[PDB]
Amino acid sequence: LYSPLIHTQSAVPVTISPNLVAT
Amino acid sequence: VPTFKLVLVGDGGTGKTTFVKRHLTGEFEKKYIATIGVEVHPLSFYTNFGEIKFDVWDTAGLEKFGGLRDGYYINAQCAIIMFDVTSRITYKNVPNWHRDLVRVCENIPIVLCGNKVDVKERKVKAKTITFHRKKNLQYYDISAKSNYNFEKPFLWLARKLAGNPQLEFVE
Amino acid sequence: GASQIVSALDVIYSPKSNNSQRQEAQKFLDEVKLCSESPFWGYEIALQNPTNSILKYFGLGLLDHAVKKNWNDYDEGKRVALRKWVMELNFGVQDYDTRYIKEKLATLWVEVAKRTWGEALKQTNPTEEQLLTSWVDMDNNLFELWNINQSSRELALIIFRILFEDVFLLDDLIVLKRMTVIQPLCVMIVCPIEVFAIKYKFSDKWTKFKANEEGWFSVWIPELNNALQQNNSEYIIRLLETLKTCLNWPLTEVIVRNDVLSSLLTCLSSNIPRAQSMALDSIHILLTRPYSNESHYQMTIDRVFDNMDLLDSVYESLLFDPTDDIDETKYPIIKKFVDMISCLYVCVPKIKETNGQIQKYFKLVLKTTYNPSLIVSGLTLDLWCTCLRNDEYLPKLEKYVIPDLLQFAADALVYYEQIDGHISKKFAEIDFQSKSEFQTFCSTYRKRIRDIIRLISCVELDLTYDWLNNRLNNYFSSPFGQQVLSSTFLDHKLEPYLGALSQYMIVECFINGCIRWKIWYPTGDDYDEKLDSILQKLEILSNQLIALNLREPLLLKKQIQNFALFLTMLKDNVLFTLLEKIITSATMDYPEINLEERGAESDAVRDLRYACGIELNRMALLMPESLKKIYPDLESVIARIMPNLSYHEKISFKSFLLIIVLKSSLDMKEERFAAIVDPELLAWSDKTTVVGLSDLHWFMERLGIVQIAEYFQRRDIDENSDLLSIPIDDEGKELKSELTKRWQSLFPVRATRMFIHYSMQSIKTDEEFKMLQDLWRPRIVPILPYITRLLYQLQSYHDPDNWKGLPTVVQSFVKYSTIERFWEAGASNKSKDEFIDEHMKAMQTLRDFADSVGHIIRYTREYTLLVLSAISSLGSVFYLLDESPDLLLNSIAIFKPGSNEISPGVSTHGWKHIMNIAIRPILKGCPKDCLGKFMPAFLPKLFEILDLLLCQKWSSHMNDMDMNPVPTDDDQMTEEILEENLLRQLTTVVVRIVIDCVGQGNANPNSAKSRLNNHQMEMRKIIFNDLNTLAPFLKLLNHLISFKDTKCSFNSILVMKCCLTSVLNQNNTVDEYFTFEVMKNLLLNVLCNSAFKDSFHEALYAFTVIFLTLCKEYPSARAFLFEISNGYNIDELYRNLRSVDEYKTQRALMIDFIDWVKST
Ligand SMILES: Nc1nc2c(ncn2[C@@H]2O[C@H](COP(=O)(O)OP(=O)(O)OP(=O)(O)O)[C@@H](O)[C@H]2O)c(=O)[nH]1
Ligand SMILES: [Mg+2]
Repeated sequence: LYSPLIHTQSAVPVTISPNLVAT
Repeated sequence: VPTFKLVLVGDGGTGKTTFVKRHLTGEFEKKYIATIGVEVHPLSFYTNFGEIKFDVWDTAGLEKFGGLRDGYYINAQCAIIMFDVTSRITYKNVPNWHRDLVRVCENIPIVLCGNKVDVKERKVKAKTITFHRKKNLQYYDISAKSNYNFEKPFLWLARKLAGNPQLEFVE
Repeated sequence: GASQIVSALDVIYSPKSNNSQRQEAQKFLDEVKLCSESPFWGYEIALQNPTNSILKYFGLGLLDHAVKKNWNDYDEGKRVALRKWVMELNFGVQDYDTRYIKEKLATLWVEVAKRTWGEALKQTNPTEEQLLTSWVDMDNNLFELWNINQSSRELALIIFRILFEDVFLLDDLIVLKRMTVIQPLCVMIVCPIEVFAIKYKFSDKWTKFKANEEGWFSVWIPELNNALQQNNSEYIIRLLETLKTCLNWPLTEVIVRNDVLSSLLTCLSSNIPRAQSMALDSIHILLTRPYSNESHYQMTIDRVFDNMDLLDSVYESLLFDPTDDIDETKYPIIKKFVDMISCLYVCVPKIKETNGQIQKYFKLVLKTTYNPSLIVSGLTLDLWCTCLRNDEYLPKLEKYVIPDLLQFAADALVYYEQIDGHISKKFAEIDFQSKSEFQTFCSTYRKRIRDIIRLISCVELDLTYDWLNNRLNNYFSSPFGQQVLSSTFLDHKLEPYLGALSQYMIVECFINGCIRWKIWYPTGDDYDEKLDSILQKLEILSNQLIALNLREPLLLKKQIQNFALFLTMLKDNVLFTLLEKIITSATMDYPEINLEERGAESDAVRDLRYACGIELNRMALLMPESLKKIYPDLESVIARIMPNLSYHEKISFKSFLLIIVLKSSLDMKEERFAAIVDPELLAWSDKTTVVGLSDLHWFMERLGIVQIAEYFQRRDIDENSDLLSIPIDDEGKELKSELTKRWQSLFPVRATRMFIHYSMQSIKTDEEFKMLQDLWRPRIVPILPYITRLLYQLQSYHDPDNWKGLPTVVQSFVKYSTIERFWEAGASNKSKDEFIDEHMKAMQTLRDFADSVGHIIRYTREYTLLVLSAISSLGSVFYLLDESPDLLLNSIAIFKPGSNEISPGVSTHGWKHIMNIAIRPILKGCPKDCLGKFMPAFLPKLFEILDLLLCQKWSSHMNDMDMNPVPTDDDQMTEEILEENLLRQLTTVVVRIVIDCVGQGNANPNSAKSRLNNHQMEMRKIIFNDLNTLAPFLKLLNHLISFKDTKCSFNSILVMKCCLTSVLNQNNTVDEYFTFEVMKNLLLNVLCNSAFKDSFHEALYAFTVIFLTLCKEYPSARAFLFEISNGYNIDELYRNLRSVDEYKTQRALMIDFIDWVKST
C-alpha cells in the first residue's frame, strides 16, 4: 500500500545472479 | 437422461461428506461425523445441452470404518480424490487412493480436489501438489465452506463423460 | 448362507436402496467377514460361480482380508492352504473374468508371496519342508501360469507388475522387514544365472528358487518385439505396463543384453498413444536410473542420442492444430516428451559427436520450445538457462542455436493474457484452473524469457547488440513504431503500446546482460579494451534511444527505468545527460489533458512523474560525489521548477537535493539541511494544528466531514437513503481533491519519512552517523508528541462512541468509511475480476466517497506508523528521552474509560499493520546501550496491551461464532473466514514479537543448542530479572498457548522451554502465579484438547519439567494438582518419574495421567 524507498545497499536495479564469480 | 456413477474417495475428515451435503442442500456442516460405510446421494446439474444426473458414492476414508472399500468402485464411471491442504498426510495418501482406484476402474476420468483452501495456513502448498501432472489428472482447488470451486470438478467430469467440451452449467 | 451374501450385495449395490438399508447390508457383510471361516468361504464364493463378477470380487476381498489381517494368527498349515487356494484361483482365470478380477487375484498372489517367499533362505541348507513353506516353486508356478492361456498371460503380467511395484517402487512395510531376501530373489528371477553370479555370490539354495535359467527378460523382450511386429496394441500396452516397473532396479547387464532401449524406441515409433507414453516413461527411467557400470550408461546415452531423427519424427507426429480443439489423447504425451527431452542435456558433454547428434538434439529442443502451449514451451526454458550459465555447453551451443534462440525469446516476450484470441489460451483453459494462475504463469514465463535474453546478451554481446540495433531500427521504422512515436497517449492494453513495451524490456535485458558480462568475462589483458568497446556501444545505443523523443508517459517511464541501468555501466560519461533528460521529462506539460481530474490517462502521467522522482533519488544515492560539481545548477533548476511541481514530486525533489547535500561531502551540511527540511517539517509545529490535534471535532473538520455533511444536505441525502445507489457529483470530486490536498499538506508524514530514511541512507561511518543523529535531534523531539497525537486521533476515529457528537446526517458515512473491502482467493466464490468490478461500479456512486475518506484515513495511519518506525532507526535519540515509550503506547492503545477495550472499532487488519510496522522495528531497533532505559518502561505495558488485545479479539470471534451458528448468507461466511485469517495472522505477528524478544528453544525436547543473538540475549536479562515486566510476560505466554492456533502454540511452548531455564529462579511471586494458571491452562485447555495435537507433545515435555521442579520445592503444588485431577496419586506419579531416566518411558506415564484426567 505504501510507497517504496531506495536503499544505498540495493539501489542498482540489476537482477544479476549473486552466485556468479567468473567464467 | 444420462446417469453416471461417481465414487468420492479421500482420507478421513477431508470434507467429502460436507462437500456432497453442500452440493445437495446448500448449507455448510460444522460438526465432523465419520461416514460409516458408503452413502449414495443422487445429484443433478442443469446444463445447456440437457440434463445430467450423478450418483455420488461418498465412501469412508477411515480404514476401520470402511466397508467394501475397493468394491465400492465396481462399474464406476467417475471419481474424485479429495485431499486436505491443511494436512499433508492426506496428500501423501493420495497416491494410494489413485492406485487402488485405478485397479478396479481403469480408464475413468479422475479429479484431484484440494479442500479447505479458505484458510490462510496450508501445509500443502501449491508447488508441493504435482500428482495431477504425473497421472494426467485434473486438480481443482475447492472449499465446501467457501463454495470456491465446488461446481468446477463436476462440470469438468460432465464435459469428459458426456463428450461435449463446450458444455456449460446454466443453472 | 451364500444367498444372504448375494442379497446383501444386491442391496448395497442397487441405486434404489436407501442409505439405512445399505448400512444394514454393510453391517451384515462386516459381521460375515469376521467369521473364522471367512477365507474358506471367500474361496468357495470365488470358485463356485465365476459368472457373478461382484460376488467373486467379494470372495476375493474376503481372501485378501484373511491374508492381510489374520496372517499372523494362522499356523503353517493354514498359511499353506491359503496359498494353495490363491494359486488355484489364479490358475482358473478365463476370458470372461473382468480386469479388476484379474487385478484382485494378482493382489492375492503378491500378498501371499510377500508374506511367504524367501523365508527358508535365511537358514543354512534348509530341508524340503522349509523350502515348501517358503514357496520355492513360485518361479516355476509363475512360468506355468505364463503358458496356460492369454488371459493367464495378462494375469501373470499384472502379478509381475504388482510384485515389482510393491517391492521396489513403494515403501511397503512387509517387504521392508524382509528386503534383504525379497529383492535379490527378484533380481534372480529377472536376470540370467550367469549374469546374477557376477554381481551376487549366494549358493545353490538360491538357485533352487529360480526355475527358468535364462531369466524373465529373455521372455518379455522377445514377446514385446513380436507384439510390436504384429501391431498388437493391447498386448504391447500390457507388456509396457509390466516392463515399466522392472527397469530401475535390475542389473544393467540384462538391460544391455536384451537391447531394451531398442524395443522402447520401436514402441515409441508406433502410433499407439498409451504405448508411446509408457515408452517415454521407460526411457526416462533408463536415463535416470543408477548405473554401476559406466560403459552401459555410455551405450544408453549414445543410442538415445543416435536416434534424434526418430525423436524428431515422434514429436512431429504428436503435434496437432489447436485452433479448433486440443487433442487430449496426445497433448499429455507432448508434455511428457518435452519433459523427457529437457532432461537429456546433462548427458551432452559425454556424447562423442560424430554425425552431428548434439546439433540435432539442440535443434529438436528449440523446436519443442516453439510449441504454442506455454506449459510445453516453458519446460525447456530451464534447460536453456542452465546451458547458458554453464561453460561445458557454451562452445557446443553458440555454434548452432544462439541466434535462433535469441530471436525466439525476443518474439516470445509478449503479454499473452492481454492478447485477444491468442493460441496459448486454448491450452491455458485446460492446463490452468483459473485466469489468475494463467496470469502468474505468464509472468514467470516472461521472467524466464528475460533471463534467456540477458544470458544471451552476456555471452554473445557483439551479435546480440547488432541484432538488437537492427531490430530496434526495423520496429521504429515500422507503422507501429510510427504510431508509438507520433502519439501522446496509447491504449495500455492494445498492440501498439505492448510491442514497444516488449522492445524496451528487451533493451533492459541487453543492458543487464552487459552488466553481467562485466563480471563473467575473465580479467585478462583484453578486458579493458573489450569493456571500453562495450561502453562505447552502450553510449551509442542510449543516445539513439533518447533521440526518439518518446512521448507516451507509461513508456517513457520504462525508458527512465532503463536510464538507471545505463548509468550503472557508463557512470559519469552519460550521467549529466540522463539526469537532465529525467528532470525535463518530469515537467512536461501535456497540454492535451488536465491532471487534476484523476483520469485514466492522467494516472499514466502521474506514474511517470513518480518514477522520474524515484529514479532521481536512486541516481543521487548511486553517484552523489559527481553531482557535487553541478549542484548549484541543479539547485537553481529545481528551485525554478518548484512552483510548477506537485507536492509529492516536490518532496521527491527535495529528498534528491538532500541526498546530494549529505552524501557528496559538500560544505556547510547543517545550513543546507535546515533550509531543505525545516520548511517541510514546519507544518507539524503549526499552532492551530498543535492545539486542535487534541480535539476530535477539529480532526473531523480538517478531514472535511462537516463539509461532507453540508454537501449531503445540499443534495438532500438521508441516513435511511442507501449510499450505494446515490450517483456521485463532480462537486464531490472537487471537494475530495481539495480535502486530500489540504490533508497531505497539513500532516507532512511523507516528507518526514522520506527525509529521515534518505538521511539514514547517507550514513557510511559512525562519526557522521553521530553528527546526523545530533542534527535530527532538534527536529524530532519537538515533533514526536504531534505524530503520536495524530496516531491517537486516527485510532479514535474508528470508535463508534466518538461518532455520536457528529451530525446525524454523517453517522453512517463514517461507519462506511471505517469498513474495508479486502478480498482473498479461496475465501469466497467470487474471483478478482468481479471484486474489482464491484469497486469500479462504486466509483460513480456516493459510496466511493466514503471509501476514499476511509482510504485517506488508513493511508495516513500507515504513513504515521512508517514515520514512527523511521524515527526508531534514528538511533539513540528516540530511546533516551523518557517520554517516548508512554507517548507512543498510549497513542496506539486507547483504553475506553470504563470498559477495558483496546481501541474500540479498530479492525484486526489495522492491528496487524500497527504491530508489523511500528512495534517490531522499534523493538528490534533498540541499541545495546539503550535497552536499560527504554525496555523496562515499554515492555511492562506492551505485554499487557498485547494480552488484552488478543484476549478481546479471540473472545469476540468465538462469541460471535457461537451465538450466530448459521450465517444469514454466504457473505457472512466470507466475513467470518476473513476475520479468522486476520486473527490468525495477528496471533502469528504477536508470537513472532515474543520470539524476537526472547528466542525459542528448538523442537527436540533435549536440544537447546540454538545460539541466541546479542539482542535476544540482552532482553532476557531485562525481562526475567524484573517482576514488573515478567508477570505480564507470562500472561501473554499463558494466553498464546491457550489460543487455538497450532503454529504459535507450538512456537510459544518452544519459547517457554528456553524460558524455563530462568523463569523458575526460585522467586516466590513468579512461582505461585505459575502454579494456579499454567497447570490449569496447559492440562485442561492444551493437553486435554485434541485440537493441539503437535502442541500437546511439546507442552507435555514442558509440563513434565515444571511438574518435577514445582512439586520438589512446593508441596502446595502437589495438593493443587491433586484437586484439579480430582484424585490420582501425585506423589506416586512424581516418584515414578524421578526413578525413570528415559524421557520416552516418562512420556508413557504422563499419557496415563492425562488420559485419566480426561476420563474424570
Ligand atoms: N474450513 C473448511 N472446513 C471444511 C471444509 N470442508 C470440510 N470442512 C471441515 O471438515 C469436516 C469434515 O466432515 P465430513 O465431511 O462429515 O467428514 P467425512 O468425509 O465424513 O470423514 P471420513 O468419514 O472420516 O472420511 C466438516 O464438518 C468441517 O468441519 C472446507 O471447505 N473448509
Ligand atoms: Mg466420509
